[PDB]
Amino acid sequence: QSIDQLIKARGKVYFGVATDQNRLTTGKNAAIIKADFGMVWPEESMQWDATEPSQGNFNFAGADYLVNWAQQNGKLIGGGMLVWHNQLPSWVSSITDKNTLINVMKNHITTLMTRYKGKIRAWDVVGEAFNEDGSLRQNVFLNVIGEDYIPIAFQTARAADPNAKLYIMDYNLDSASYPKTQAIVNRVKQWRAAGVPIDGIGSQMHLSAGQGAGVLQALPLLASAGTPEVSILMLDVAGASPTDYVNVVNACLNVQSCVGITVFGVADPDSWRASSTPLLFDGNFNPKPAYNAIVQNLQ
Ligand SMILES: O=[N+]([O-])c1ccc2nn[nH]c2c1
Repeated sequence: QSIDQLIKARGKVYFGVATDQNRLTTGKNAAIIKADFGMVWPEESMQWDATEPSQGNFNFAGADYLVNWAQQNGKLIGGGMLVWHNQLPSWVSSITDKNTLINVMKNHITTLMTRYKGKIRAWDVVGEAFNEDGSLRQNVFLNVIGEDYIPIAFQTARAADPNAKLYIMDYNLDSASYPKTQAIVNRVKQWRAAGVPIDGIGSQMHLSAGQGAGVLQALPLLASAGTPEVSILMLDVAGASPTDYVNVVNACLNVQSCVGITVFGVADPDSWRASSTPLLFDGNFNPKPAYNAIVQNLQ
């Protein structure tokens, strides 16, 4: 049974998965995604280094493959990450003046988003912008541009494709008592009051065993920022306990603005922490207890 179809039957938009050309051409990834997931995200093919390895010199080989594959197979598409400190070429991080970095950032956002205008459900515009204590992370954008990089990024994104849901996302937002969770909510409320078009908060959810329960109160906290949507992204869970996965699903079901859940890959061996068996399919591409528990929970 398809957890995407089942979550849609509960009124959500999708159950999604991160993938890319290199996954889709091998193993059983394509077959599983066709059957069981309703949205795909590019693991790497829309990151900054993949799409703009030198200034103004873009490439969309991997991104085009995924977008066209999704269209061929009736899947929704998310894109990202437009602005964050990971997967950032040295030519960007070496910029030390505000206006150059603004222009480079705007050009990057606009070029990526306009290529697939109208076809992308959501873009992760800004990622991992917060420190653990809730202050803003001093990535190159914050240090060189200042706080206005986040307003600028979202306003540029809205102009490039007004149909796309624009997301800020971060990790370690899995407890309502954690300062980072409280800080992103306070800052997003104030940014939206300032007119920044932040449509969504995405929770980049890398759980250790037992942390699913905390999401029950963390996700409603994130939703109190007043964004139209929240989502769970890059989900994986050390040990893949049915309990942890079911708690995460229940949290999204309980939050009316939660549109869906994306897991960070199909099969355990391909995970960045494969040996913690943190995904929903095992090394034989067979559904794991956690998958079956999600099915039963959604039925
Ligand atoms: O949710 N995701 O699995 C996911 C994967 C890659 C991304 N790059 N930007 N945002 C992303 C989300």
